Amino acid sequence: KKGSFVEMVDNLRGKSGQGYYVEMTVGSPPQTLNILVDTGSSNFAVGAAPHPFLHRYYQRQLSSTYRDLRKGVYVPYTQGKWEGELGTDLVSIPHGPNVTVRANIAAITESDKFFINGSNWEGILGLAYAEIARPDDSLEPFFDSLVKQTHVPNLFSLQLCGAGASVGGSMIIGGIDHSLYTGSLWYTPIRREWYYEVIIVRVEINGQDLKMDCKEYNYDKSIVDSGTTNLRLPKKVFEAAVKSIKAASSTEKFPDGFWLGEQLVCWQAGTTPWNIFPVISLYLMGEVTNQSFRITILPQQYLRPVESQDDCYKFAISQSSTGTVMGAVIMEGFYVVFDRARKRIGFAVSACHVHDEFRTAAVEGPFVTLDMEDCGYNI
Ligand SMILES: COc1cccc(CN2C[C@@H](C(=O)N[C@@H](Cc3ccccc3)[C@H](O)CNCc3cccc(N(C)C)c3)NC2=O)c1
Ligand SMILES: [Cl-]
Ligand SMILES: [Cl-]
Ligand SMILES: [Cl-]
Ligand SMILES: [Cl-]
Ligand SMILES: [Cl-]
Repeated sequence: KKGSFVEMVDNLRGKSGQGYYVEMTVGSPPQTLNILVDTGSSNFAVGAAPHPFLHRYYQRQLSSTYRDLRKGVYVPYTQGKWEGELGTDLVSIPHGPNVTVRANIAAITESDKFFINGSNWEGILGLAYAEIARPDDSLEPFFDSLVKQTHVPNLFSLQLCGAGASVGGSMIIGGIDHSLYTGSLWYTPIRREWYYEVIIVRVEINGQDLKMDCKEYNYDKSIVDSGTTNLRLPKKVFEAAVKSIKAASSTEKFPDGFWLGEQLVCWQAGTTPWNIFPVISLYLMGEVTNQSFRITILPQQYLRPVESQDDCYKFAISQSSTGTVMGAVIMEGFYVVFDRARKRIGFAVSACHVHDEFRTAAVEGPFVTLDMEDCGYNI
């Protein structure tokens, strides 16, 4: 088995807070575009018409292999939205596996709060499941096509590396790079194939249990989404966590506006008091019954740096109304394997994650845990 994907390592770039993107080409001849890797979506969409924030776009009339599906589509995100027309064309991933597949493409022609100013990406690659793709489930997502058409295993892995202003990382398509992690890989089942839904069974702050019905941890749902920057948490859980994180960091008090992400905090260049902030742990349901494992992040993860003579950051743990979102603040600590064939998601300490001399993120297990099925929410 291949354990070294030399060509795919370091194929991701991005700017802090604006997502990670991979270079792709569409059309004949190939048109190069930077695409946002978003495991919280299932639509492959690219800018397909002029827009001030786009350095370049997809020109359908210049592609021989272009085909119009003669159908429209729009997609509402959390705050940004776009509208386009469906079609298909050949697509590639230069620094990915050497193959060219035909996939569905939403040519974006109208958008709002979508493309960012100077983001450097021009499209979005939703890697989730068909179940949530617009217009409806019959529009086969990109990864699904790539799989049926080539001999690439049904699985991709992601190592997102923060920093402390250009992020990086690698998206290994079809396999697992042993160079990207240390220790062992722990798997949590994928509850349902729509978003990448998992189940959190216990939460800890510097070792101290949050002590809540574990149903509150997955209230609505919990998903791994590289398309979200923060560690979004349900209203009730978010409340408990900030109280705890505040008690733990009490050596220094901060304006209520910090804990709300509204305002950032600063410290003399390189004197950030990391040690005063607690570590955060999430126990995920493991594969064997009554077994769970633990993933732990550091302030370096949830205190996202933001562009003086100081190092400033903003709190990256926000409240959410739609369940828990394990955003980049979570992901950046691990090498995350989206083993789709075996309906599970693996976590391992990331070999690039940002940390100081004394602490490191971690993944430990197993922990004898009972009654985990009831940690999941149902309609
Ligand atoms: C990817 O990192 C980022 C890049 C730019 C901006 C941001 C900030 N915001 C955007 C925001 C947000 O809208 N995130 C979605 C991806 C995205 C990024 C930037 C612009 C537009 C869309 C992500 O897919 C959300 N997943 C849950 C979700 C919500 C609503 C609808 C769906 N569907 C239809 C399946 C799915 N998440 C953020 O954290 C993050
Ligand atoms: Cl090897
Ligand atoms: Cl390779
Ligand atoms: Cl269609
Ligand atoms: Cl729009
Ligand atoms: Cl420190």
